[PDB]
Order: sequence, then structure tokens, then C-alpha cells
Amino acid sequence: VNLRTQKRLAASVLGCGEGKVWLDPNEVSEISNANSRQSIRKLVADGLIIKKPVTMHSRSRARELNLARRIGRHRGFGKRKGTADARMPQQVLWMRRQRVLRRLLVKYRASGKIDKHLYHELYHLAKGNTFKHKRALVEHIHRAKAEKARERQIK
Amino acid sequence: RRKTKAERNRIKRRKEEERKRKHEEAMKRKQQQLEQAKKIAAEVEERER
Amino acid sequence: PQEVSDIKKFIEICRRKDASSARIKKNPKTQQIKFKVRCQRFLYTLVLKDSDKAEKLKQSLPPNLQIKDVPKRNKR
Amino acid sequence: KVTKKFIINASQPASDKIFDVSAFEKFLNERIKVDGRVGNLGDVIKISQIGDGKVEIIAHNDLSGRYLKYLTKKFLKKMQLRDWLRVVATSKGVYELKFYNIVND
Amino acid sequence: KSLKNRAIIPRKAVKKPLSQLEDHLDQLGVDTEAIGLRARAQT
RNA sequence: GAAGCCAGAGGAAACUCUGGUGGAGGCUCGCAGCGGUUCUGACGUGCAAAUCGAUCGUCAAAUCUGAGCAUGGGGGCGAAA
RNA sequence: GGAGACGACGGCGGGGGCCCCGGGCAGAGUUCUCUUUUCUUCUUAACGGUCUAUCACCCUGGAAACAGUUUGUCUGGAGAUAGGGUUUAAUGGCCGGAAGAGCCCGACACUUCUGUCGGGUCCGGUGCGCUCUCGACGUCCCUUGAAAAUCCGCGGGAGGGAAUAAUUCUCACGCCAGGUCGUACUCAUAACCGCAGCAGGUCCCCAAGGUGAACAGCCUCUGGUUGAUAGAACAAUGUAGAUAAGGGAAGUCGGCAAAAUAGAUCCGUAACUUCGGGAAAAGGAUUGGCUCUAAGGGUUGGGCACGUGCGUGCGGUUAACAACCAACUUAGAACUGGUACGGACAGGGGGAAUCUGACUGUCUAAUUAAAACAUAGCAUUGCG
Repeated sequence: VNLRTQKRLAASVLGCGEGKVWLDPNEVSEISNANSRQSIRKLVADGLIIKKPVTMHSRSRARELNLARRIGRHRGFGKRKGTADARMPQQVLWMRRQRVLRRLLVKYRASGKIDKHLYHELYHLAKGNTFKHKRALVEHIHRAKAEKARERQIK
Repeated sequence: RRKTKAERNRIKRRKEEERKRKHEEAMKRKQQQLEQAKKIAAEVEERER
Repeated sequence: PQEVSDIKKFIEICRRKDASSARIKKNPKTQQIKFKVRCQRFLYTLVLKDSDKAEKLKQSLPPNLQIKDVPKRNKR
Repeated sequence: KVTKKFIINASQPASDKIFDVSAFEKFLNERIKVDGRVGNLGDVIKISQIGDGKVEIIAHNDLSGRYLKYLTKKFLKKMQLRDWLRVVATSKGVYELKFYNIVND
Repeated sequence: KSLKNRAIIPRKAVKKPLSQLEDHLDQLGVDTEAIGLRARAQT
């Protein structure tokens, strides 16, 4: 008995590949009598034809390695294969830093901590790479404020 | 003067509140017409006549 | 498909000559009722909260217009 | 404080003396963990019998019926009933143990 | 188990033989005649 | 890592130095593709009237490619053999 | 007059889809031990409505103590900033479509005919990710990167137009109509060409997870195959893949072949030079696992006095503070295994010179890839 047609029809009805189709090996003649999609659906309802579940592909090891890399493992010189710029672009780092500094300067000017002249000067210093990060820019702003306060107290 | 982020967020919250109020008022108008449905049907039939 | 928000316009649509049929869809999970009238170009849907007056809107609907309730299963 | 309620209905294998409800209660008491620790039930989770082969679980934390089904399947595998008894959710919060479908031969 | 190459067929999709169920319950020590497994089994 | 641009330090200024930024090139390593250097290579009435393996050249352009169309033997086309 | 209608490349920003993470219901697998576990469904079309979305444009006003501002230095008295608006642009949010569908699960019935009935289909997060698309920029050219059918807007004011009412309204709804072919299947280690079911050749989209810089190599999921005459034995000589003590090119025409090198971090790098290069020159130090430390972000949020959640008049820049949220890099330290730590895979041997062609490129399809050809540059001749 040949059941190629029944396997193809059952794959089409179940919406899976033919490798996921299970035909009952004890009901071979009854399945062989099924020549229509209606008969295939009837056999699927009776359980003579079932769809096998998918083969396992778990992500547990990948998630465990991700947690280990997040806490800082497997980051050594024996694990790096690309260049430092290939791993982390200096252009991306500079763009992030410039956006952080400009965002902070906009916030300070809008809140009134700095005025517009100091904003312009700090903008061009930040573009000219004076400040390594937000903390350095904030300390520079505080030092400039202290110098201005001392000048106002002296004058 | 230049407005701050808090003022901009307040303006945005006001606009969203206005839109929500308009939607609720439209729903209540629809409910009132649903209460007055029979008179509305009588008026439509009279206009057709 | 078009939403109708005005009860008067929905009544005029239901009294239009090309209104062939109408149906009532009850959505109890969202507690709402939908009156759908089939016309020539468009299907017009009116959405209401489910209530007694939402039921009596069917009485104000025209009698010659066939009105059916939508069942839970759409049998082909 | 929210309270969630769970029923494990093993009435029918309990009547056939295949499933031991007292041993299942002991297993649940020793295996249900709160904040990752077994033996940390306290007043958060209460396990009891309401008779007719049924186990009653009261939880005040976010205990899940999927976790209760997982522990029931673990108990069935331990008692060598996993290949013959099935845990099916019959209603909301109620998991019932029944036989798989049997063919006469 | 062959989980590397294929998935296990679910137990609810396979009919369980009454003779095998009776033998396993008898080995576990359950009086199968006292519970009447014959009337339960479908044909 | 070319022009352009920012900052700092000098210089009377022109300019000079330092740190960034930028992203140029018939530039370069290299995957596909395209090509065809080498091997006492395989094959030698072969899988093949030119194929197979390893290796190699090139890889953002004078790069690769389909269809439509044009040039016809005293001819055409030819980075010319 | 606009659309049709237009190059290549670079980075940046928005959106869909994919990938990834957390919770929840339902089902499945594992269960000596462990694992609140691992896996599967959890979807939303065209067409419309509504509210929004960079550029740009408008109004007020008049800027040096110049300001605004992109990753990329452009913009502004030819009117910036600021404040308030108007608009091109949806594959964005909500609603209709539309849950009635599809999908998942359960309980009964069932010789077949046939099914029937319940429950659910939910809420978030992330990004130098992949792919498509949109936008604003920028670079290059002695190269400036189609046409037509077709559609619309405007200028003009010819005609046509009212109270016997008129209407020649690109508004809504309504009425009628839409002919002819082509549509199976393959698109290739068997459907095409090569005399064949020939290891050759033959144009495209769509493209998951892990490792890793990476559509490299290696392993896996969905989906496909398991097709290429088979069984037994293990001689010589082969083809393909390997190892070899001591010596280290003594071999051979000739180091042919093989071996050695190789990723990444750090130190360091000569002569010569057309100043651009040479250069990864050369020559060195390191790399596993575990447990920690440090650094690099986002969002929201200010006191009074009156009118009444908004308007003024003030007042203050230690919010330099709190609350909540989030990801991947980089540096430093201890401990620990070791014959190996780019543990497989992947992956420059290097140097001193000579001749030679400037370079990139091209040709003898099927024995020659080159000092041959071309090339930019240079020079001559002819032509108004």
C-alpha cells in the first residue's frame, strides 16, 4: 500500500511539513481508502493522522552565556577576535558623548543654571573635546560658577 | 522667555486631557440621542412625509 | 465600512431604499452592541454600550428591514 | 492583599487508591518554594484537604497554576504514574487528574 | 527519548492498551478488579 | 585615514604645534560573484570534444550581469592576440 | 506651470517586519537528583474615519558680551534666537472592517452521513542588531545621470446663469456597464542547452538561532532529503588524508612539495621616497576559567502674592537633590587548572638585493597572463 498522496494531503491539511505528519501504521488500509481532503480531515479528527511537535531548539545555554557576559565573563584578550573599533566604534562612542553633553547643556540653559553666553562657550568646548563625560562637564560648570561668584564678590 | 521641559510636558498633558474630554462628551451626546431615539424616528418620518 | 456616530443619520440610513439587511452583534466581553446595516456601497456600523435603550432602538428601526442576530459561530 | 484559590482534584484515582492524597500534600508542603526557598511557606501559602480526594491551596503571593501543575507532574513521575495519569485544567484554578484514553485489547 | 533528532509524541495522542495499564497497576499493587478497568476502556 | 571643521597652546599677523572630528581614494585584507596563477595534482576510450581539487588574481570600479536593439564575410568587431 | 521623471556613494534620524527579553492563561516534553523549568499558540488585510508625525512656510519682534545648531559647521538685519501658528509626509495611536475570522485548549457525540458545545486568544521591555522603506544632510564628475502616453492646478473671461424660482455644484447617496486571451507543472546533480535522467553551463528574489568583526568556517530550528549498483576481505602499486627519533636542504636543474607564520591587545618599527608612502616593515610582551571592583546613560519633578486646572506680578539657580528605568563596551584586581588558553574552526612566513613594466586595467574561449596591449602625461601633422 502506497500512502504518498495521503502524506502530502495530510501535510497540506495540517499546515505542516510532510516530515511532521504521522500516519497510524496499524490503520494503513483505512488511511489508504482516504482519497479526499474531507476524508483526511475526518481521520485527523479521529486521531488516525496527527501532527508531530517541533524538534527542540532551546535557548537556555544562550541566555546563561548572556548573563555571564553581562556580569563580565568571557571578555578577555583570548576571547576578542575583531579589532577594538570593530567591536565598539569610536564614531558611535563620540556621537553618544556629544549627544549627552548637548542634551545636558540644553537642560541647564532651559532651567536657568547657565546663561546663553556660557552655553555657547561650553558648546564649542564640548565639540572641541574638552569634556570626557557628563561628570567632567558638570564639574567644569561648577568651577565656572564658583569663579563667577568669586569675581562678583570681589567686584 | 524660553519654556522649560516641565512647561512643555504640562502643555502636552493639557492637550491630551482636552482630547479625552471631547471624546467623553461625544459619547454622552450619543447616549442622549439613544435615549431620545423614538422622537428622532418620528422627526425623520415627518420630514420624509 | 463606515462608522455612524449619529442616531439620526443611522435611522435615515436604515430607512434608505438600498438598505437590504441589518444585523445585531453583541460583544459581552467589552459590554457593547453593534448595529450593522448593509447598503449598496457601504456597510454602516453603529456602536453603543449595551443597555435597555440600545435594545429598544430595534423598535425604532423600520419593520420591513430584516434584522438578524449574529450567532457565536459563522457556519459556512 | 489579594487571595488566589486552587483545587487539585484527584478524587477519582484517590477512590481507586492509586493516588495518595496525604503523600501528595506532604510532597506539596516540601516542594512549594517561596522566594526560591523550600520550607518557606508561613502564612503566604496554605495547603489542606477538603475531602473527596481534593487538595486546596490558598496563596497570597503570585503562585501560578502552571507551577502547581508542574509539581503535580513531578509527583506523578516520582510515583510512576506519569505515563498513565493526566492533569487537565477543567475550570479556572481547578486541575483534575484523570486517566488517559484506554483502548480495549 | 530521542530528543536530539525528534520530539516525543504527546501521551494524549497515543491510545494506551488496557492490558499494559492493568499490568502496571497490578505491579504497583492496585486491585484492578476492585475498580473495574474493563467498563472504562473504549473500543 | 585626504580635504573641510572644533578646541587648546604659541606667533604682531601669516602661520606653527598638540588633541579631536570628518570620511576621500580607478587605496588596501578579505566573503559571495567574476577571473584563471601554480601543482612531476585528479582525470586521459573522462562526469566533461577543456571537467574536478587545493592554491591563487580582483572584489565599490576601466566591477559583474539579463533583456531589447545595432555592426555581416572583398565584411564586421578588436585596451591588437 | 506642476506631476509622470530619474546618477553613484557615505554616515545620521523615523516607521513596518524579523531577531532578542519579562510576566500571564492553556497545552506538551524532562523529572536518580536539579530545574516556580524547556518548548508551542497568543494574530489582525485591503479600504475608510479621526488624532498626530522631520523639511518648509506665516505672524510678532529686532540680535555683538554674536547667537542658534548637526556625528559631520552650516544658518541669521535678504530678519536669527524666542514665543505662537500653517502645512507636505504613516508601513504611527484609536475606531469601523473584526471576531462573527484564524489559532490554541477542553467536554460530549460519532458504522457512516455528519458534528455539537464550552474556555481563551492578554500585558509589557530592549537595541552601533538584520532587512525593506521614508526623510534631512553631505561627497564626486573635462561623467550631471530617458522619452512619451496620461492626470491635475493656474492665467484669461467666452458663454451660461434666479425668485413663472433657477442651477452647466470637481459634495453625499443612488442607477447602468466593463470584451479578448495567458494562468497546470519544472526552473534544474532527472522537466532548459550541452547526442543522455551528463560532477559543465544558465537571469532574479525571501533568508532564523549560537560562536565570531562578519550572508567566513563549524553546530542547530522550520522546510526538505536520506537519491546517486551492492555484499565480503584489507596483498602489491596507486589516489586522498596523516605522523615520524637524531640531523636540518647534505635532496634537486631549481627549497618543487610540505612545514613554519597567522585573530586580537600592548611595546616598538630601518634604508629609501614622487613626502602621499614603505608599514601588519623588522623585533618583542600577552590571551583560559572564576569571583569582584571602577568608569561610560535615560525619564520625571521647584517657592510665594492675586484672578481662577490656566493667566500675570515676583522671587532662586547646591535639582551639586530625589524617585523610577535601562544596555553593552572598556579598564583594574584577587583566586584557580594547565602538556595546550585566537585549545576545533578560522588565519601574513619574514628579510637583503638585481633586472623589468610607472601604477589600477586588458588579450591569445581549448598549450603562452607577460618587459605584450591600453593608460594619464608629452610631441607632431591636417582642417575656418
